[PDB]
Amino acid sequence: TKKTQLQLEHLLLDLQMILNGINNCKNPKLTRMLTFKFYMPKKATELKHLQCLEEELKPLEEVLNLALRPRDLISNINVIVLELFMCEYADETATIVEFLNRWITFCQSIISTL
Ligand SMILES: *SCCON[C@@H](C(=O)O)c1c[nH]c2ccccc12
Repeated sequence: TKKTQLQLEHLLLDLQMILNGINNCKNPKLTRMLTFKFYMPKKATELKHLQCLEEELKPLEEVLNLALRPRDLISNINVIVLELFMCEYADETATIVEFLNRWITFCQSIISTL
């Protein structure tokens, strides 16, 4: 359980650092990046639901590469998810910002239980 918490936390910082680098951009730039839509998960309250994130990693990276990072934090996160059930996506897509916040919440919400 100890190692889990530490992986989740590392996943947490990874996502927050991406969001931090994002929310620090110039507006016009952030504006374009905010045009790209990400698929959100229907449910997401158990570790098993990290499957939705893993599938959205290549896209995330793809949107990011157009713009931290070189390309290590995405791989940091992937490794975590691959180390930490049909994945169903929600109707309406979202912004890279809302995509991070949604998983940051998820991480914090799992850390709250253990
Ligand atoms: S967080 C905003 C920084 O992103 N980079 C933009 C830029 O270099 O001006 C930029 C340009 N094209 C894209 C495409 C997708 C995301 C950001 C982009």
